[PDB]
Amino acid sequence: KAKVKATLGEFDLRDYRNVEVLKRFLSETGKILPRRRTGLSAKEQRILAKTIKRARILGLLPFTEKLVRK
Amino acid sequence: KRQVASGRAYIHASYNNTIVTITDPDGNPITWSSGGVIGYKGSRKGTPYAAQLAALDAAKKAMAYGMQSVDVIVRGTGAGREQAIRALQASGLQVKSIVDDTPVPHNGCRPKKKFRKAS
Amino acid sequence: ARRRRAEVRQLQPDLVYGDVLVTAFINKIMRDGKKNLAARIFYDACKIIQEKTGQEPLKVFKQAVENVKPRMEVRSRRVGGANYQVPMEVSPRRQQSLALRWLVQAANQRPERRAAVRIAHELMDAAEGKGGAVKKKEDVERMAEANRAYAHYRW
RNA sequence: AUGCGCAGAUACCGGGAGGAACGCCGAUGGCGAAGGCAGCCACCUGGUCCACCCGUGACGCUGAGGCGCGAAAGCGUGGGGAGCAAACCGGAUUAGAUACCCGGGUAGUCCACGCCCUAAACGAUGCGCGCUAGGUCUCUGGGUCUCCUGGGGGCCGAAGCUAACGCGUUAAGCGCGCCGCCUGGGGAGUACGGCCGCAAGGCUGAAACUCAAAGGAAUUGACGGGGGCCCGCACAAGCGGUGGAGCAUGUGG
Repeated sequence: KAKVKATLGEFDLRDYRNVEVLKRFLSETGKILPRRRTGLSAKEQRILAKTIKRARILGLLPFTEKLVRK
Repeated sequence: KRQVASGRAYIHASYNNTIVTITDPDGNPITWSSGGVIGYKGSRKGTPYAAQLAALDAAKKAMAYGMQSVDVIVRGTGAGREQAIRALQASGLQVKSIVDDTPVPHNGCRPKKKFRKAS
Repeated sequence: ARRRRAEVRQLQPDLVYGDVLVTAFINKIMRDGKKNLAARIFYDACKIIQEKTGQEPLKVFKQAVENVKPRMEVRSRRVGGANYQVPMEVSPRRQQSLALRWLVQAANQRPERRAAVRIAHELMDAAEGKGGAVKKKEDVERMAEANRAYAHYRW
């Protein structure tokens, strides 16, 4: 694959409004991606999961999507 | 009866049966079918073949309303999922695009002893 | 057959039409290793296909067989509970086996008193496609369809 | 099959109510003395780790009793009640089936307040301190950031220990301090007494009588309605038979 960290420069992963970055961390089913895939560290992924959830409650990110072409 | 050129094909594929409902673009039923709706009874209604018959029945019943293409939406994981899908493809009635939208609680109600055996 | 695949035992060409398929059919006619008496019958019966139709016996023969080969049949199977007649494709070598076996059985089911006749009239009724052999053959094929619902078990 | 459906159910779309639980992240992860703790947000609040080497000056350890906390189920009063589900009502199954499977269903599961105080409450391993090779994975600090250096979590395993299995700087090693506990099996966590509890019951806890054992770990077998991989006319595939008749022969009676 590729690692979703390897696609970006400095981003504040506490910034729960940056949908353009934040969104690249969800699956196509819109679920928080595993670290296997995100390429973040434990500490980081802990803060990400927290920020994404916030985005979600705000309406700026999905809780789920339907899988396309199954 | 009304003309509906295209719309939606819902496959509800359970372990015990497969039902197919076909709807207009807004999701109002046009026709339906199932393993019981074909001749089968009880256990056989499961079976990939029942699924086929049912999908085909539902499609042919629906082409009657001049329906010609559909979006597919599958729900469940069950002996007959993909036969129902291949059947709509092979039914004529052009398959625009398949989506799986099986529901899943974001951890919700305690399940029946049957679906809990993993403690 | 635990170890091997077993070679399709290879037969000795027909000393009169030059056909392995024929010997095969002669053997199926044979009782208690009376191969002589058996061939008398097959040939006397080819006699009764001229004496009754314009075309060549080897041709009626080849054809009768063709009609009697089944394409699907039910094989029995273990599942959690009781058993399932599972339809599946019938391999070429077996198709042949079954055809001949059935022709000979169907033949000796007929009413006419002398063997070569029975063999012949059955051969004839088969290429026309209406012998009791082609019957107990559509019975198989039909029955494999009845059970089309269980064709997801074929090994 | 019971059951539900033409008083139109199942499937499908839209709106609403409600209760309970938080998918992915999620880990071999973290936190807490234990029980235990998982959507998100605020506020109130406990513990703890590192660096600086600044203050006090042995103020320490442990801890009978006391007091507090303590999963589930259960109890009381009042709410709540979606889904699940002892009991219970049915349907199957069965030799029977007061069960396993299926359809229903009350207590209960949920909240508040008050009880109960139990457990395979487990690392089945009390608490503190000092000492005794290393390797590798990991969470979380600091540094001069290959690495070095604290504090957690793991595995492998120096020395050593152990009946063995194992343990091994997270000791079951080498030592000190203090607490708790054991003293063959059954009778019995029973009786009695006391204490506690609204009750259920809890804590404490015998005796007569009786047994030659009860036990732990590992060994070789054998066995499994355990797993892998093999074979035989073992099954399948065939072809001809016995079972039926008459008789021959052996046998039971």
